[PDB]
Amino acid sequence: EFVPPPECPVFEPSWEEFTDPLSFIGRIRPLAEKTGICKIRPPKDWQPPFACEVKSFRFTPRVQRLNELEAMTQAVREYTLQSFGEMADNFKSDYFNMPVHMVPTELVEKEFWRLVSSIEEDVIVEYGADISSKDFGSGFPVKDGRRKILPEEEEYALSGWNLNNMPVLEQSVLAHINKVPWLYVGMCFSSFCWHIEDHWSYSINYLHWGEPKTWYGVPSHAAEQLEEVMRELAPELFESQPDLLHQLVTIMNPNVLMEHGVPVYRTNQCAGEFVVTFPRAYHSGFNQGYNFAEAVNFCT
Ligand SMILES: O=C(Cc1ccc(Cl)cc1)Nc1cnccc1C(=O)O
Ligand SMILES: [Mn+2]
Repeated sequence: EFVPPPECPVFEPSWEEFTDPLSFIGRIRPLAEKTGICKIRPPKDWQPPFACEVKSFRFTPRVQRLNELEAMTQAVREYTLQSFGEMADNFKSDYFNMPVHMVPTELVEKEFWRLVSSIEEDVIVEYGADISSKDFGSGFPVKDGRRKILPEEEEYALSGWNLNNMPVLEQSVLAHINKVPWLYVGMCFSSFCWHIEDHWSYSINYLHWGEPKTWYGVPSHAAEQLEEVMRELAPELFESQPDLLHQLVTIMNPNVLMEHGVPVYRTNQCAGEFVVTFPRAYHSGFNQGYNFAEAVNFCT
């Protein structure tokens, strides 16, 4: 069965270290760049409110067939946050015959990877992925006037760890001659396959609420090693595809990469925790259950 990769670094900055995100990320870089991904737990008393327009939040999530690649050899339906959560919890509790909170993270992980390569069982899930923060607002409070902000929430609207306040403009000559966070509503086994960011950007990811998001990361020094294993083992029909298209179907069990000598690290990102991905650090992951994440690419 699946062997969990080693854990990536977790940082628990003090209030002093927590003052500036770019400064803190710059300081942890000698360790974190060697693991590709890292997790950051804010101080216990840092608790932003959840600020999306819940009454009107509606979406049609994409359908994900876990074993679609293995198989080489359902209409979109609309939910609210509440109705998606009812569906997601019923799915997971039915699947494991247990209350959702009682399912060990290790068992979801082992079952996910078994299903990805199974030919006898076809499991299909749904992912509310790539929902713009413009549609119903960010999960963080923002001082744009669309939604009321209480006085005790203003510090979160102004915080450098609010994803809407991260720097996003890349330096370039074209910038002289001449982006908002995205949201992800997860359910058990919804997933994202191996990729890096456009422009080799950093990314930062915050889990507002719900069950954990499980991540795998590869440090940038091993990016070419990973791409070589993909070439060798990915289906030939997709082998000639440009990376921007191949990344839509680059699903690969971390143990396969590990057997080929690619360093892989894992983490369970829990509610209230951040994950940072370093430049050119391949990453992939899946959701343990019903949850809500926000992510943005930022530059240093
Ligand atoms: O990219 C996606 C969404 C997605 C896009 C296309 C397909 Cl085919 C599947 C999934 N998500 C992520 C990308 N990076 C970090 C984290 C995530 C996340 O889901 O938490
Ligand atoms: Mn990404």
